[PDB]
Amino acid sequence: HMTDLKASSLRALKLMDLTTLNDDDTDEKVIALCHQAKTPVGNTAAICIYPRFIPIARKTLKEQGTPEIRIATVTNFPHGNDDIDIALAETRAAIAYGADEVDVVFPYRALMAGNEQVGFDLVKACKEACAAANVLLKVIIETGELKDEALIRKASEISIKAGADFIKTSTGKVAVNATPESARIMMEVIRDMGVEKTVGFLPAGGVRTAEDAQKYLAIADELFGADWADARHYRFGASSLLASLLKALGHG
Repeated sequence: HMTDLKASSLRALKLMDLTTLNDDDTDEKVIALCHQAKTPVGNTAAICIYPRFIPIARKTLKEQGTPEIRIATVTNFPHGNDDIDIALAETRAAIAYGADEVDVVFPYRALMAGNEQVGFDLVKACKEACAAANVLLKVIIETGELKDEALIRKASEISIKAGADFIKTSTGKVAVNATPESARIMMEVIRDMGVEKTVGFLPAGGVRTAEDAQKYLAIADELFGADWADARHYRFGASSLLASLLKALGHG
């Protein structure tokens, strides 16, 4: 019996960036994550791990026969500092480790203090390294710290102009992360700039239940139609969502 929640949940699974970003992470925990990404109904789109775990994750994904699960990682993370040289070095290392995708934190505090240029320059530098390596760049703007709609829009706009391939709400590491309103605002920037073809969206942080995921896909489908949200244009950034999706699908 198909239901809206089952349909949304299978979509969300296939769009997931299945994440572990903890101080106490180890190889064993990343190997387990890789195995969790290969589910009875399909694979997640990606995993998201700290850069040092990329080589062991690649090996694990290959040995279980799922080399098409992408490996994402994070840089300038979680603080979003405004030192471009550091963010770039971290991005270059992520590429060297073997990342398929890099999620860089935008220097949101600098923007809040009136500096629009440093976020442009930081994202552009990281984009140039990634592009040269055929690596996608996601930019985390930290909506829960920016707070104000105008600042969410501005950070989104700057990031897109600088070359972001995705805009991502949050690190998951601050008190407020993805919200439906924040998602709507960011997707409206994509719409307003006419960059639906080249920029994707990622709600991240605190997305824990199948009903939560459903709320975000509903906004995407309203704004861009139900075919837009494929893996190049949409992901769920989540550490603690998959079990709920599988339960909604009857693997729970």
